[PDB]
Amino acid sequence: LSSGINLGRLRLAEQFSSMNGWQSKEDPAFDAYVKERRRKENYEAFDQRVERGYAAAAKLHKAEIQNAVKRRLKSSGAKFTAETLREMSSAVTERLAWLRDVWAQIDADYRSGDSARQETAAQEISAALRGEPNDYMRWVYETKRELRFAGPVGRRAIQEELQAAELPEVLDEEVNRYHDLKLNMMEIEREVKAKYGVAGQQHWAELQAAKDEEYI
Amino acid sequence: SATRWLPFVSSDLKDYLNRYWAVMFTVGARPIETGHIRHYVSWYCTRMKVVLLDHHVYVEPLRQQLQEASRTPELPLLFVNKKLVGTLRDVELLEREKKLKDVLHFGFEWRVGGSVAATNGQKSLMGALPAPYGDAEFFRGRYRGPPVARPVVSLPTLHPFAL
Amino acid sequence: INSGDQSPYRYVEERLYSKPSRLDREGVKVNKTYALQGLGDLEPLRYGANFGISEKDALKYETVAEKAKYMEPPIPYSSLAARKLAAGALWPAAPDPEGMISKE
Amino acid sequence: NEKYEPWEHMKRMGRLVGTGFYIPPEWYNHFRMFPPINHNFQTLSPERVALRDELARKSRLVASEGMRYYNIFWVRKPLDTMEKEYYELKRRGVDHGEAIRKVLQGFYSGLAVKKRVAAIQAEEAKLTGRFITMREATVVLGVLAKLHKEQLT
Amino acid sequence: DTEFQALVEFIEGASYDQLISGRRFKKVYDVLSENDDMFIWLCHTAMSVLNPGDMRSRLIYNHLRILAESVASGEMTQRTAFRFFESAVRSPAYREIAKRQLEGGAATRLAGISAAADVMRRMGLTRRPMSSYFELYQRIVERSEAMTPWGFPPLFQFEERLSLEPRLKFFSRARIFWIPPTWNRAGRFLGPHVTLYPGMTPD
Amino acid sequence: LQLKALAKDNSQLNSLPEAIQLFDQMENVYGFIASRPHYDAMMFHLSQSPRPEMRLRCEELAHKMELMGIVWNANTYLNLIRSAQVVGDVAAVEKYLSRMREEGIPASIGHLTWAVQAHVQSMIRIDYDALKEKDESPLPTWLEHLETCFGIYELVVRRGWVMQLPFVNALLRLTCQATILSMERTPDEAETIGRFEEQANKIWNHTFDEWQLQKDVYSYECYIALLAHQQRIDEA
Amino acid sequence: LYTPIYDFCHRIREATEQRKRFVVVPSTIETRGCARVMHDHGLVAGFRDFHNDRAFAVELKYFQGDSTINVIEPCSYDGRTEFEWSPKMMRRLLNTHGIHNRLVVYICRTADNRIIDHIHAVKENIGGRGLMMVH
Repeated sequence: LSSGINLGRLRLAEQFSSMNGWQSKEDPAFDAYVKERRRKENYEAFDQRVERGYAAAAKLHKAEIQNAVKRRLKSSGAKFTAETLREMSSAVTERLAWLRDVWAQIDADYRSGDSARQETAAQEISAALRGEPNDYMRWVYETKRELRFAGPVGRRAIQEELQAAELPEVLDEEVNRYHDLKLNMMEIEREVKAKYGVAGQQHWAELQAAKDEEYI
Repeated sequence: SATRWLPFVSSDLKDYLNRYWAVMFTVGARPIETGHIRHYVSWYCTRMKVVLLDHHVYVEPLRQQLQEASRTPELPLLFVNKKLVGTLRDVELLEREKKLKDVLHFGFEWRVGGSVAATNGQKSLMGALPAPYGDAEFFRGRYRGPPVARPVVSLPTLHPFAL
Repeated sequence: INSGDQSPYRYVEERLYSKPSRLDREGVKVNKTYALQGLGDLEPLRYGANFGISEKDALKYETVAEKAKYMEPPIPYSSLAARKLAAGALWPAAPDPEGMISKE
Repeated sequence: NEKYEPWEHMKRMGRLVGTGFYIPPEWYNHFRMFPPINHNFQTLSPERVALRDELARKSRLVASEGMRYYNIFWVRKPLDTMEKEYYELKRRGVDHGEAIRKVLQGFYSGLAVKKRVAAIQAEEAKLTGRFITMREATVVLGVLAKLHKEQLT
Repeated sequence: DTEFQALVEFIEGASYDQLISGRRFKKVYDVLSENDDMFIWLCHTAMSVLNPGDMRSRLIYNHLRILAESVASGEMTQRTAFRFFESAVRSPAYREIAKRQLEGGAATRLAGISAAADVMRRMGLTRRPMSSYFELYQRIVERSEAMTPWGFPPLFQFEERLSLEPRLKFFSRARIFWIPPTWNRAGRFLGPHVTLYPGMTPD
Repeated sequence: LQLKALAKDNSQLNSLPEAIQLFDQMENVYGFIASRPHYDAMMFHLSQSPRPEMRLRCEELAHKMELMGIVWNANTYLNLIRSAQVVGDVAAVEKYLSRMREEGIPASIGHLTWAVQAHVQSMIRIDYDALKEKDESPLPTWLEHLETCFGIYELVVRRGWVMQLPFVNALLRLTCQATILSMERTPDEAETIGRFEEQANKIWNHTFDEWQLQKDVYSYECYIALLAHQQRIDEA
Repeated sequence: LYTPIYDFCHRIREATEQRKRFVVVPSTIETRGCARVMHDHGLVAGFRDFHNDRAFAVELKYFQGDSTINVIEPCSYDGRTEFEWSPKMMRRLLNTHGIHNRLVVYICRTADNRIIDHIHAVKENIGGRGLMMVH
């Protein structure tokens, strides 16, 4: 069948077969396509360390949203249909768009030229590359649970304060996953030894005394 | 099975190459150079067709066509994957450079630069990276390598065709 | 290599290619260290970590036909296979031809 | 063994996901949109050749055994004259063998004429003694060199 | 970084016991070879010999790209991925595309493996962000899958059976291969439990 | 042509699995590579099924189309809006309409018709039982769905576009469906049903003669469904 | 082999395992009717040279790697003994193992030489000589 689509595919394969036919200043349509793609990538690209930090944060956010969907389907007992897959993919795509909108600011501060902006951007990149979660997500989970458990005056105040602030669409399963996690004893112990001195040692001794008292 | 057995014969060189994987055209007056290629090919477990040009019905067509594929009039000639391998100086060169495995099995020769015969321990780069500005000779305190030994006199060989 | 009242060739052969050596490579808790610990590209490709033959999976079969039936196909390519390909050690070099010289 | 096959593995993953209690990986839906690649469901004209064979076989005998003439020069012109006389006789369409007979008679007459003019020119070059062919010059340049090699020893 | 941590542990151990032992070198050989970059380089050097204008090669390219991304994500194991890769390689369409690229002469496989190294840098398919270019140099200057004329490592498991039959001399002519137990004297430690391989000696 | 005929085939019940198997037989067995007409004829048939697996198949087919070097056009975005409207998802239709103007592809009239139909199916698939548990009337949601589509109707007369029959049919379907849902959910609010019937009779009596349009089988279908829900058997 | 129905089942069964596109089966009266019934139920993608009274090609149907036809067996399993199905047998084949069977297609030949599946045989209360089953 020698039609327009088949001859177009044939001459496209003939053009891209060797090396000679598709280099620069040879074909105007392919040069226009490459020029438009490079114009698109000129504005929407980051620094390479910013791209690595965005990749780590995107992996963590995608895993957290998938764990939220897992928690919802484990609590309800329902099945994983294509509708839940569509909802999860839409939530992941919206969260990755929001993470691009967030990390555009980090890429702007990393390439600004100021010492403090580049220092804070390097701190954000180092916190993302080591796998450390952000304090903004903790604050978002805390204010979402506070918005859930408040009365109508407080709910209207929180919703009117944060209507213009670009908050991510967070499901209730993420807040329930964050809240139902047990707290670490070693981190609270180090924090009470750093914040308080020998009184912290006496208080931790009394706490271990109550622990080994409840053991008996 | 479905056809009675029949010996293959042809007046053209192209029908021998398209039929067999490894074809060798020998003479009966050269038994040493024939048997060396028999040892190399059977070591890699490759099926081989040996064509003795003594008592053949198309000697004069085949002696002309072997002169066109290989410019040297030396027999035997090895032909793997419709290509020319060559005489014993070409087969032993691929055995020395460890190229005879992928020639006999898969029909191609490695175009990788560097020799793999002179290796010690694991095979790594070990200074194969390009040096800046050249001049690897002007540093006379360079690592010359381990000391090598050389024989003072040539020992008598076991056989004249032992190698 | 410490010999220990043995020939070093047969000692390295028993430490490399015997059944308790490869089972110690897979992990069995044999008596005392029947295989060589530290080997780089000199390790045989049969006992590599990324290879597709594991004797711990094959110990539950009492017949060779059950091993040919139930076991997975082996992994073709690995990093040690890539190093042996770069070294040309996938097939041994051809020795001197003993077919026509003599039997001395 | 066909029990380990990408189509069989995709079918196993599909019926594992279809329960609703297994979450698909990304490669399952990405292989539903890009399936694995399957191996299944995939000169001279011959009459002129015979004419030149017959004419060469009949001219070789009249030139070699018949005339005993081996130093014949420029045979392509009488051979193409044989071809063109054969086509001239095949225009009128007389016969097949008789056209070969008349063509061979004309070729024999042409060979006799060429032999006679070669003999006449050689006889007139040998009678006067003034003209020398290139083969005689080559042979005297060789034999004077051999006489000088006799002088050298 | 666990590889630099294992190198630190190796240096501390070799300074502690003052010899190069077998345990520490085996540990750092296991740590430095945990990467799945070998199979990603296999898929990308199979993608390099394809044609960017042909739609069949676009299907093969997207299939192998999805395969390499699923290996790097850890969602697919290595053995089923090797089955997918050898099923994609043994197809006559890929082999015909490789033959066309051989018959070209100005082949685009060098730009293919260069763009493959750039993709492995960008998508995070490596352990270090600049290790893919050294791995590209290693594929180029050594005998590897990149110097093979068809774009796969030259083992017989990645070549067709009807081409395997007339070339090689195996057990019987006219899967997992084993020595039958009729050989009571094969080698010193050779037996029926010792598997054999057609085109390589892994011993 | 076979997939185009199977996209509108209503003779048997198995037109969609026959089209799926025919596409699989064309790609895998015959060895043909699907171009833009194959993808368009398959996505137009997959956009009619409101099952989520067929919608997922339509989305994966659109993604394979854009991955294989076939850019999206007005028909591809129209098929995506058709696939998103049948489940009542206005957010996906608005995302497709916002993405379509990003690449410079202009929105036609039919995209706005199926956006109005997306508003119809979103009014259909409101979970009214949860609103009954909350004691919330679904009336402002219906008023918002009416106001958005009448804003679209004010937009299409401001751009100087020629008014089409399926746009007025979608507006009539919207008002008749709003009247049916008001009779089903809020039966004691007679003034709401009266205003919805007034807007429906205004569309049925004056709007078709305003743009010199002639009524068709779908315009009679929506009004017959309205008169049948009102138990006006003689007028129907 | 023994029966044209037996050969017609055997060639399709041996060619669906080899993943072939066309099977050349010998054309008899009871063979092309069974092929038409299998084409109606969606087990056969099409035919080539169907008007040939000697042999015709069956274009097989595949979907996502494997074959549509899973099991195809003749009624004369030994190739010699034939069977005559009553309408009670057709109602047994329609309701087999306590379910309603429109899945497994049982085909018979009536006394009017019309090749009829097990559903239309129960629909008009007839039987016939059983030829083969296929699902």
